[PDB]
Amino acid sequence: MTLCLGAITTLFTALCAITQNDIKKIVAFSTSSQLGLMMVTIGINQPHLAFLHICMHAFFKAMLFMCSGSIIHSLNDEQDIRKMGGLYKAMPFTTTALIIGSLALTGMPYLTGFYSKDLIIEAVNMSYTNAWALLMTLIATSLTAAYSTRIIFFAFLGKPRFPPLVLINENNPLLINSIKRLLIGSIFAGFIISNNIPPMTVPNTTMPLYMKMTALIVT
Amino acid sequence: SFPKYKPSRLATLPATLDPAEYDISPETRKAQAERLAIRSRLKREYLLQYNDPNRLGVIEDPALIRWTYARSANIYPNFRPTPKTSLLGALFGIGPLFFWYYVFKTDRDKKEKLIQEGKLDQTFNISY
Amino acid sequence: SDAPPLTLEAIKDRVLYVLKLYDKIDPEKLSVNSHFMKDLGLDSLDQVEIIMAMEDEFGFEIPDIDAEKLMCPQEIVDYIADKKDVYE
Amino acid sequence: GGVHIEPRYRQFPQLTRSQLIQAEFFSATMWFWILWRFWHDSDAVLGHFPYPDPSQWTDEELGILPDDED
Amino acid sequence: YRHSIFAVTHVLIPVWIIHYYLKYHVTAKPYTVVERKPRIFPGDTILETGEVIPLMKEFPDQH
Amino acid sequence: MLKIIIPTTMLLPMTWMSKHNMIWINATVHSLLISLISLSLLNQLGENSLNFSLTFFSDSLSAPLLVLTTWLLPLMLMASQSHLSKETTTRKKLYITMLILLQLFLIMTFTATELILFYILFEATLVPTLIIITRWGNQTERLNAGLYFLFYTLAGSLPLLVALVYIQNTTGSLNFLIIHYWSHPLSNSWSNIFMWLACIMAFMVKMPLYGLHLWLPKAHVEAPIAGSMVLAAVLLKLGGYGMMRITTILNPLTNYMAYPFLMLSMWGMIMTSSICLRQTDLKSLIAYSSVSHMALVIVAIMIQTPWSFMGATALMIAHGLTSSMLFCLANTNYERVHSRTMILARGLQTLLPLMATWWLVASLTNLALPPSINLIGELFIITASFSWSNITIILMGMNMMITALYSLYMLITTQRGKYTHHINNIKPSFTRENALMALHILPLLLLTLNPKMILGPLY
Amino acid sequence: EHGHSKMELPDYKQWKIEGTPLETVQEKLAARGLRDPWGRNEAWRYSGGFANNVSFVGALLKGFKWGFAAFVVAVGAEYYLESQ
Amino acid sequence: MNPFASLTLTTLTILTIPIMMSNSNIYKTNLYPNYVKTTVSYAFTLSLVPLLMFMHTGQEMIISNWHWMTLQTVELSLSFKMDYFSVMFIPVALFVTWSIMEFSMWYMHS
Amino acid sequence: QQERDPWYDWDHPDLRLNWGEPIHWDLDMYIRNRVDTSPTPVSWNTMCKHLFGFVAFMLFMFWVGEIYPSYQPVGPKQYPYNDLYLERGGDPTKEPEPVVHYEI
Amino acid sequence: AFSAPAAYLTHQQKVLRLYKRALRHLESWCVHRDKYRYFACLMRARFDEHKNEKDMVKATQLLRQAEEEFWYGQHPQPYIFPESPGGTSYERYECYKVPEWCLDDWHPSEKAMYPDYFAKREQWKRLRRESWEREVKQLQEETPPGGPRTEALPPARKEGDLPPLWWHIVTRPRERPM
Amino acid sequence: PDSWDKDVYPEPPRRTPAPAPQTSLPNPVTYLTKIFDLLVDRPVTLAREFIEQQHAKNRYYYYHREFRRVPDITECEEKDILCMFEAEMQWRRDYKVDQEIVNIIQERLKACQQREGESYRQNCAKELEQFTQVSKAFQDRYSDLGAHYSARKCLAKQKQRMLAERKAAKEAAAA
Amino acid sequence: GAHLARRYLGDASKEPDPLRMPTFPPDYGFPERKEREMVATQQEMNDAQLMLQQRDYCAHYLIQLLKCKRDSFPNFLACKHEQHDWDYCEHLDYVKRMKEFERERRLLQRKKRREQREAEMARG
Ligand SMILES: CCCCCCCC/C=C\CCCCCCCC(=O)O[C@H](COC(=O)CCCCCCC/C=C/CCCCCCCC)COP(=O)(O)OCCN
Ligand SMILES: CCCCCCCCCCCC(=O)SCCNC(=O)CCNC(=O)[C@H](O)C(C)(C)COP(=O)(O)O
Repeated sequence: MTLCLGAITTLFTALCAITQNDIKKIVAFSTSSQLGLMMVTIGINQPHLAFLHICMHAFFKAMLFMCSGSIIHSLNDEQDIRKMGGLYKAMPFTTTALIIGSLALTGMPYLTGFYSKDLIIEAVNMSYTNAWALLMTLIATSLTAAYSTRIIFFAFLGKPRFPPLVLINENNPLLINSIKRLLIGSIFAGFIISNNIPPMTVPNTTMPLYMKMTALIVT
Repeated sequence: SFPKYKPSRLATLPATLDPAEYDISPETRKAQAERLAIRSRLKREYLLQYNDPNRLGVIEDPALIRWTYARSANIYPNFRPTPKTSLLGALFGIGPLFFWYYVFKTDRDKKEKLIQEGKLDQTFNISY
Repeated sequence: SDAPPLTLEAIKDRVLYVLKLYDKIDPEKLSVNSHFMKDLGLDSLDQVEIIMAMEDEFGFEIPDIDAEKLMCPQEIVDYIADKKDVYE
Repeated sequence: GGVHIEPRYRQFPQLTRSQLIQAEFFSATMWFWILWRFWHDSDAVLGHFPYPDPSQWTDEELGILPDDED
Repeated sequence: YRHSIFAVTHVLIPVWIIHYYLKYHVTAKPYTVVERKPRIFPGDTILETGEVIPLMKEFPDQH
Repeated sequence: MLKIIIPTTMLLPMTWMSKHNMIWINATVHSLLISLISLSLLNQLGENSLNFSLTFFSDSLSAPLLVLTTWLLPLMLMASQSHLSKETTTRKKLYITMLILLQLFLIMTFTATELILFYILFEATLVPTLIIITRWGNQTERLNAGLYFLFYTLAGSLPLLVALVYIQNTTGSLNFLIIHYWSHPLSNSWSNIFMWLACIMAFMVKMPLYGLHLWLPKAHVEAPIAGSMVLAAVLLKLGGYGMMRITTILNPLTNYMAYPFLMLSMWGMIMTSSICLRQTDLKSLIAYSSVSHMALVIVAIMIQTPWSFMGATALMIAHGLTSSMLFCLANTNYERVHSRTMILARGLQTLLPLMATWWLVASLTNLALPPSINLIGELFIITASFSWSNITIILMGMNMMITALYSLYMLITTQRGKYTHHINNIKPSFTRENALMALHILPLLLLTLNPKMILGPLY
Repeated sequence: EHGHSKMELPDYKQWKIEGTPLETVQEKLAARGLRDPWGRNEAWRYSGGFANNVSFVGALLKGFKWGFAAFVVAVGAEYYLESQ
Repeated sequence: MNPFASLTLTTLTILTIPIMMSNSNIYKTNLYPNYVKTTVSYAFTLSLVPLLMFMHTGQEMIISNWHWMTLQTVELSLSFKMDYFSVMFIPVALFVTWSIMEFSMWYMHS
Repeated sequence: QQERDPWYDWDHPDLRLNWGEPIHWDLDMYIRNRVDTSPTPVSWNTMCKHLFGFVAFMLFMFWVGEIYPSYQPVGPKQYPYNDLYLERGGDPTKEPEPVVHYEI
Repeated sequence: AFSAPAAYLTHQQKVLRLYKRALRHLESWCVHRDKYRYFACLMRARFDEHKNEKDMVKATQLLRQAEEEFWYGQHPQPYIFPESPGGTSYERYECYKVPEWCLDDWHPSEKAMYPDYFAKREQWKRLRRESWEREVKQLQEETPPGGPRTEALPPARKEGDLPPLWWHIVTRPRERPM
Repeated sequence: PDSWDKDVYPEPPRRTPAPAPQTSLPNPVTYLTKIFDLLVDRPVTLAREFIEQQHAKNRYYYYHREFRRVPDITECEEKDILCMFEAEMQWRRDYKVDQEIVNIIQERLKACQQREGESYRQNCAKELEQFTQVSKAFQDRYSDLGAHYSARKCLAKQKQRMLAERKAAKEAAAA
Repeated sequence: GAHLARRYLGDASKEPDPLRMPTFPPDYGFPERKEREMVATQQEMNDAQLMLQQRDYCAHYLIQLLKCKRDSFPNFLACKHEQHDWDYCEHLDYVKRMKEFERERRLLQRKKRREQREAEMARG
């Protein structure tokens, strides 16, 4: 029951996130899908892996919400991504923090999200479980990559779409320091924590080569 | 042509899709005019009572008094025992009680039968 | 927030700036008091487009009942100032 | 606690050199970390122990007789 | 200076109170603070007894 | 026990011989002193009881109720001080006399070694309450309300008297100690069934049981604030105390005679809760919440298990304090607005922030937020009911959810949103009202530290 | 301490439709006998620092050059130290 | 003795001092957000020690310090579990909270 | 009450009511904090059909996946001491049927 | 909001409202500015083709099929300005709005601060007290028998007069009081 | 600590490993614990010694109350109220002591589970069996009596249990 | 997977059920049947208190790795040799499981072929 509930939650919430226009709503649906993945991990009898994913998600999702809040405040309390255009150069620190957080969220290798999400996918691929739940989890991973792409493309890449009076500003030490601490965390904490904790479950040493790369392929 | 919108109780019809507003007759215009007239008279009365520097209290609303009185104290004098009221009262006030009685009586009979037969395994069940 | 306290001069400057970018209007002809239908020879749909452009410029929207009776730049500026509580 | 930056009205906002340098430094740090980890730990992505082919195993080690003994 | 006073009144005093309460009142009763038994690996030695755990069976090591 | 009874009686000549402008001060000070004296009753034993004399005894079921009764009087005086300002001195003294008389009867009733003395005092409490409701009530419905509050009660309790005297003709005694030590099983007979009904329904009607609860919204809405407080806090608990006392002689009939009432409660706690969702009066909403809570207490008493009794005692105390606080907050709004309608005065948190804090704390307590004693009682009753039958949880769970809803509904309609524009006579809250709220709420949070004092004799 | 520095608006003649996709919109409209009356109002969105874009792949590789150089230097140092 | 329990309880206890001072004068000044942020950072740095001690050895404790009540054969006491999950999630939550509070000093300035 | 005009100058802007106008019998049911009847872009019946179809399809597919699971081409995991008899429950005074693991 | 509503909307007003709504939802669909300009010119061309129609019946038959088409393709999540009745900050600052009469209940120690402000307040109070008595008679004489047909108020016509019912429009709290 | 009996609350010998450092890097845990000792444990020890000497300057005693045994409910006449009162009080005291015995065994079980850690299912087996025996005895004695329990009801329950056992034994022997 | 496709789209009886595997005696293939070996004893495995699911045939390498991680604490990447040994032993365990699966599949194949040949001979 836990596995099925988690799978349907992650698929449904990623599907909802795939087409939202409020930035906060997109990040909230991403949070819900990650929670569904955590419940899927619990269902396949891997509690320590779920706790590790909790720890990594904390870092990178909190940084993502801080970057969204920075954009919202700088654009005069505007939250719709239809009305934010070219911010890649207009505010570069939020851009780089958001890119790094999106890469960690999508399980880019050797980042904080790698050490949890990659192991989750490998564990669900090699267990006596539902086929439907496995397929839903894979589609959810693809949709995670897809909605991260949506956020970046509609918030940073195009031409500006905000009102003419430009009040863009990042130069506040409080914002920069608060974001950069969790940036360093979302780069290194996965490696540090994974190397520091004792082993709590049997590893998946030998897997088919196509099955080892499935998370990267779907992403 | 485009697929039609079907209104429901919890999703009503848009005002812009009402055929009634496209059938305009002088009587409809006069009705709208007198509706606005009574609305404006009420608004003028309220705004006269509202901007008064001398007033230092609550502006009593007869509409609110009528609403509360009709909801609370006007029910019984207008109640009439009919087949509909009798049947609905009997159902909504008796059915749940007997349904729940059957449920709990059956469950406790099964539990007591199991206890008497000795096959319940009440180990560690100290606090009751 | 960190939003500058906009003044009536700024509102008038921005309104005239938006109106001068409307190529249907000759920048020489129009003034603050220039009426839209008579002095400038504009249509009603042109007026609603002007109101939408003002809404986009200032980041807030004007209700249709109030918008439909804004016929001069001066009263547009006055409406914005009254809405934003800008005395000066 | 920041510095004074004025609005621009339809022009690109004023940028501080410090924020540009910090952002570029952190991006370069991320990419260097990824490349370093891939150089030193390449098996965390590609695996270390090869997957055997079951059909390639001979019938001797699988306890298979030539279809007549039992 | 403010950081010194903050570290004194907000960390040192509470840690003093809690350590006193734990060391002299909480532990006066049995089973109030129960500790997970430390792990013993082959080859280790105990401070209390001094005995040495014998090593393992010499597994045949290769690769 | 006379160390509490005699000062309560001396409150009367103290009141009548007081100066015209010093009655409230004297009454409040000496009521608080009497409450401080009454606090000493809380020292109880795990053995039988505190048998002071042949007439009066005290237990750990009686002690919290006595302390609550003594504590309520100063609060009732503080809340009554306001609306009786333009009254003559004699009528103010008469009002205070009615309150003192009610307290004296209540104190004696809770000790009451004998059952017919308990009946006499448990009925004597009816006259001061009736005079309070029908003399100092504001609306014209008070008279009708009083009639209901009277006749319902008597209709339930005239048979009980008969049962009681009949019991003394067969047992030979109505002393509770002898009644407990010489108890015998009740055989399953029609006469025994009707004796059970006569013994039970008198306390059933005062809880109130669902279906017999029609007097309560009338009496609580139409009464003055002190009357509402004493009705919601203490007078409802007389039925629970009496049921706890008298169920010792009704076994094993209670094993199956309890089925009609348990259902009436378990389903009823739903209905009344749902009623609170659509209510345009604040007092009516608080009254229906009281009905729901006492329905859960009824289920606890009928289940007849140790956890049930502990939870029931805790819930009686918690509900008394919470309902008194909520009635006081509603009255503070009413004395400003004069309407008693929830939808009319809105957005009051902006205008009165500290009173909004009091409203939030009261709503949280009524919602049964842990570790408040409200949740302790509710959780003990829920666990006992789950042991009784694993299906009850469904109904119980539903009630919990619904409770939260209407509680926060009351908090959001009155305190949040935009203020009503035309109401401009909302003065800042007086020190008297804030002190009343604080003295209501602080004992609850202090009692959460020592719950064993309100968990009954079965702790 | 707030932003009171009397910011001045640029000159409205600065904004021209030329060199922007609004020009292509105008050609496609004139192919049907239509014209854009508000075209110059949005030209500022393609004129200044907003005139140049970055691809998604380029956005993801924001600092790959410096990072790769540092990685090469560090791995060379590791090779020159381990081989000792 | 065994600094594990003292340090773990010290984090949780010093997280509550600003709530006690919310009725003091600092709550009426503009230094309160900085006060809370500094308290949270100090608590995080303090909690970083039991994590190190668990990482080195694997220290795990149960602290039942205050006995609330006893319903016959059931004893309810104030008990804290300081296992791997607790001592790993406390530093992460405190770190993220410190960052969020420093961000909020800027976001909620008006 | 949600579908009343939000741009009118009501006497009670939060409740969207005018002083003196008749009040609907069920005003507290429609107060913008509760059930609203605003028209939707998609019809109610279509919405119900689509949502119920999605939920039923998901439930059926989960049941199918339960019938037809997914696994790997491996045998059961082997544990040395009689499938860890003593460390899983125990009962050291019954001498169970010992189990032996086949080395291949 | 400020303007008094009329008894009905004419055909011209309904057409204009449809045009504005369709333009807004088209802008929501076409995110990029140049694409929006292209399709907005297309929409305007489609809109003014029937500008010169003379009969009422077929003009009313249009703007009906038009509204049906709008409802079918209405972008179920349109863009909303943050302060609009559906925006993310619609009533954000209404909890900071306090009436002016609350200042009448301040303690004298609180009114000791800000003496100039409260002196100006007393001047405003006196002005309101006189102008109200003038305004009542003005509105009594001006209004038609049987009450007011529409909820529009007249201006002041004399030298020292103030517009009737002005106190609660002039003394609004603010848009962002804190 | 002498404050409690070691036989009532048993504990294992608590063997602990000895530090065997395999690298030359200094671990921060030892430095942090030495700093904790110097900055926390010494002032706390000094304060405790001061308070303890202050207590030693004024020493007094309290005693555990002893209760005589009285005849139980099985030897009371039908209506003899005084003997019933004494027996009821004695039965209530016995019930409280039995509750506390069950509490002690529960504490033993709980402490052991935490101490054992991973091998609690095998290691804590002795503790589990004791709890089962005590729970069975307590449940037989005091279950289903109700809120209005008394010595007479417990006696009646025991009488009916003995009757059932006697009937079963007779039917088994005569089988 | 291909085995899922073979079992669920082809013949179920042709391939083993993982729940009831193995269905054939260990001595059916060859009578040698060498026994597996355990290096870690019961008591030291209990003292290290690894996990119930970690107390498998590779537990000596896990004990060595835990001794490593405890001894060289600050250097959290000191001995990667022991991690490699534990991973290699677990790899060998998994390949043994795969071999068991394949043996059962081939034994089922030959049993079904025997049944078919016997049926054909009886038909003739
Ligand atoms: C809020 C409204 C509630 C009103 C009260 C409802 C409860 C009514 C209780 C029954 C009334 C009778 C009281 C009897 C007092 C107890 C005495 C007793 O039980 O002794 C019985 C006597 O029992 C009776 O006589 C009972 C006769 C009942 C007559 C009165 C009927 C009143 C209505 C009864 C039905 C309604 C009860 C439930 C009410 C439901 C809600 C309104 C034995 O008498 P003996 O002859 O000495 O012994 C027999 C061996 N030789
Ligand atoms: C994406 C959503 C889909 C959108 C679909 C919408 C479909 C719209 C197409 C419908 C075509 C029509 O207009 S339907 C045609 C309606 N009938 C008429 O237009 C006849 C007279 N027109 C007027 O009077 C007007 O107001 C006018 C003169 C234009 C203004 O006047 P001014 O300015 O001087 O005031």
